[PDB]
Amino acid sequence: RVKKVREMELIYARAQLELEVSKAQQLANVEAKKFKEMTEALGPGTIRDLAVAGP
Amino acid sequence: RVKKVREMELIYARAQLELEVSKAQQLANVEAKKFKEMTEALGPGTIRDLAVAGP
Repeated sequence: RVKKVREMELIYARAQLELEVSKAQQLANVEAKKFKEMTEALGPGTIRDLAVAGP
Repeated sequence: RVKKVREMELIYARAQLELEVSKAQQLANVEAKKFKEMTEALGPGTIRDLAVAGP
Protein backbone atom coordinates (compact mmCIF):
# COMPACT_ATOMS: atom_id res chain seq x y z
CA ARG A 1 0.00 0.00 0.00
CA VAL A 2 2.49 2.59 1.23
CA LYS A 3 4.45 1.88 -1.95
CA LYS A 4 1.78 1.81 -4.65
CA VAL A 5 -0.49 4.68 -3.51
CA ARG A 6 2.53 6.89 -2.84
CA GLU A 7 4.29 6.04 -6.12
CA MET A 8 1.20 6.72 -8.20
CA GLU A 9 1.35 9.94 -6.20
CA LEU A 10 4.88 10.47 -7.53
CA ILE A 11 3.86 9.92 -11.14
CA TYR A 12 0.81 12.17 -10.98
CA ALA A 13 2.86 14.68 -9.01
CA ARG A 14 5.24 14.82 -11.98
CA ALA A 15 2.34 15.17 -14.45
CA GLN A 16 1.11 18.15 -12.37
CA LEU A 17 4.36 19.95 -11.56
CA GLU A 18 5.83 20.00 -14.99
CA LEU A 19 2.31 21.34 -15.51
CA GLU A 20 2.60 24.31 -13.12
CA VAL A 21 5.96 25.21 -14.61
CA SER A 22 4.38 25.00 -18.08
CA LYS A 23 1.74 27.48 -16.87
CA ALA A 24 4.54 29.71 -15.60
CA GLN A 25 6.41 29.49 -18.91
CA GLN A 26 3.37 30.41 -21.01
CA LEU A 27 2.11 33.30 -18.86
CA ALA A 28 5.65 34.65 -18.59
CA ASN A 29 6.07 34.35 -22.38
CA VAL A 30 3.06 36.59 -22.86
CA GLU A 31 4.38 39.03 -20.24
CA ALA A 32 7.76 38.94 -22.01
CA LYS A 33 6.64 39.51 -25.60
CA LYS A 34 4.19 42.21 -24.60
CA PHE A 35 6.79 44.15 -22.69
CA LYS A 36 9.01 43.76 -25.76
CA GLU A 37 6.44 45.22 -28.16
CA MET A 38 5.82 47.85 -25.45
CA THR A 39 9.37 49.16 -25.11
CA GLU A 40 10.55 48.70 -28.71
CA ALA A 41 7.79 50.87 -30.20
CA LEU A 42 7.67 53.21 -27.21
CA GLY A 43 11.28 54.11 -27.98
CA PRO A 44 14.76 52.95 -26.98
CA GLY A 45 15.74 56.48 -25.97
CA THR A 46 12.28 57.62 -24.90
CA ILE A 47 12.39 55.42 -21.79
CA ARG A 48 15.79 56.92 -20.94
CA ASP A 49 14.61 60.51 -21.46
CA LEU A 50 11.37 60.10 -19.49
CA ALA A 51 13.28 58.67 -16.52
CA VAL A 52 16.20 61.13 -16.67
CA ALA A 53 13.93 64.15 -16.08
CA GLY A 54 15.12 65.65 -12.81
CA PRO A 55 15.24 69.41 -13.27
CA ARG B 1 10.11 -3.53 9.76
CA VAL B 2 12.26 -0.59 10.84
CA LYS B 3 14.52 -1.46 7.90
CA LYS B 4 12.07 -2.07 5.05
CA VAL B 5 9.48 0.68 5.71
CA ARG B 6 12.24 3.22 6.31
CA GLU B 7 14.31 2.19 3.28
CA MET B 8 11.34 2.34 0.93
CA GLU B 9 11.06 5.76 2.55
CA LEU B 10 14.62 6.47 1.41
CA ILE B 11 13.93 5.44 -2.18
CA TYR B 12 10.69 7.39 -2.48
CA ALA B 13 12.36 10.29 -0.68
CA ARG B 14 14.93 10.33 -3.49
CA ALA B 15 12.22 10.13 -6.16
CA GLN B 16 10.58 13.19 -4.52
CA LEU B 17 13.59 15.37 -3.71
CA GLU B 18 15.30 15.19 -7.03
CA LEU B 19 11.73 16.12 -7.92
CA GLU B 20 11.58 19.35 -5.87
CA VAL B 21 14.96 20.39 -7.24
CA SER B 22 13.66 19.66 -10.76
CA LYS B 23 10.74 21.99 -10.02
CA ALA B 24 13.22 24.61 -8.83
CA GLN B 25 15.35 24.20 -11.97
CA GLN B 26 12.42 24.60 -14.35
CA LEU B 27 10.75 27.57 -12.63
CA ALA B 28 14.12 29.27 -12.29
CA ASN B 29 14.86 28.61 -15.99
CA VAL B 30 11.71 30.48 -16.91
CA GLU B 31 12.61 33.31 -14.51
CA ALA B 32 16.11 33.35 -16.04
CA LYS B 33 15.22 33.41 -19.73
CA LYS B 34 12.47 35.97 -19.21
CA PHE B 35 14.75 38.33 -17.38
CA LYS B 36 17.22 37.83 -20.23
CA GLU B 37 14.72 38.77 -22.95
CA MET B 38 13.67 41.60 -20.60
CA THR B 39 17.06 43.28 -20.18
CA GLU B 40 18.54 42.54 -23.63
CA ALA B 41 15.73 44.26 -25.53
CA LEU B 42 15.18 46.89 -22.84
CA GLY B 43 18.74 48.04 -23.48
CA PRO B 44 22.22 47.33 -22.13
CA GLY B 45 22.81 51.03 -21.46
CA THR B 46 19.20 51.94 -20.77
CA ILE B 47 19.27 50.12 -17.42
CA ARG B 48 22.45 52.02 -16.52
CA ASP B 49 21.00 55.39 -17.53
CA LEU B 50 17.67 54.90 -15.75
CA ALA B 51 19.47 53.99 -12.51
CA VAL B 52 22.17 56.69 -12.76
CA ALA B 53 19.61 59.52 -12.67
CA GLY B 54 20.42 61.47 -9.51
CA PRO B 55 20.24 65.15 -10.40
